[PDB]
Amino acid sequence: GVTGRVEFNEDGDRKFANYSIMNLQNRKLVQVGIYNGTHVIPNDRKIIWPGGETE
Amino acid sequence: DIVMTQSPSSLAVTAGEKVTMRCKSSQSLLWSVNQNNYLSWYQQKQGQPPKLLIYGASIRESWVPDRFTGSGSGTDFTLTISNVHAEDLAVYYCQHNHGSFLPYTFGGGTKLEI
Amino acid sequence: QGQMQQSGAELVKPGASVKLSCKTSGFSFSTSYINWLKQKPGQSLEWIAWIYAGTDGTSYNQKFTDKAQLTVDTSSSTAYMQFSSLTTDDSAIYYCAREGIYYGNYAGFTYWGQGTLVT
Repeated sequence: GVTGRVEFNEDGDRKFANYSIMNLQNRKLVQVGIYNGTHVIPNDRKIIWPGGETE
Repeated sequence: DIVMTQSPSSLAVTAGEKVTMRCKSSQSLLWSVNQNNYLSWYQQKQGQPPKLLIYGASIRESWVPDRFTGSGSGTDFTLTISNVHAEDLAVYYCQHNHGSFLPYTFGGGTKLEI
Repeated sequence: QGQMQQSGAELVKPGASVKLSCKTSGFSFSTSYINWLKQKPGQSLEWIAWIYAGTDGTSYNQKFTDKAQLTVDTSSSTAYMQFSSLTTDDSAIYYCAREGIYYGNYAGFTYWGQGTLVT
């Protein structure tokens, strides 16, 4: 499978689904991180908060 | 809509000379937080899709030769060619890229003649 | 290199509707932005609307918010613009273009269709 490791739980759902993270940066969808089946990896892009600093 | 003012409207020069084309926006295209100008210079030739020439009012594209020089900041901007060639003959447009200043608008345009 | 192919020329009666197609290829169809522009002959292009294929987010020009509708097909990577209540003012050339974004920063329309004339 192109998605990857397809496996079912006791509920018959999907396991280890990779997720994409988007930030609304000036009304444009900019990728800011990726999600593994168990861990989150931010990308090289920065994320701006509604206020000031990126922290 | 931010009014983009381009000057001159058209010009004719001999090969080897230096030209200057100005772009003026009705509003400051500079965002204070990042200090970047949302201005893009383009080269549009007849019968072809426009080719992105300079973005950020100062940065040339990889395919753009060093002879092109974009300057200006805030509301006023300038496109300058140090060594004008015959191939550069085209209509050049400056367009704002500020997402908070939608919709995207274009200036009047400058026609280059040789 | 990405390619955008538009539909053929249309003769539409006034007040009727037309739905134009714009097949896209050579790039990530889901993660890009496509814009429809109205260009009358001898006139500059008029921005109509933009749509994001990954989220179905739609934004139209106020002049065309009640006139044009946009749809996409992920299976075919083809953009669609349906122009309804067509009038003689709509006799113009419509273009579909793909946005060029560098380092996450929009840098202008880098790709274009061949153009479609609606009469």
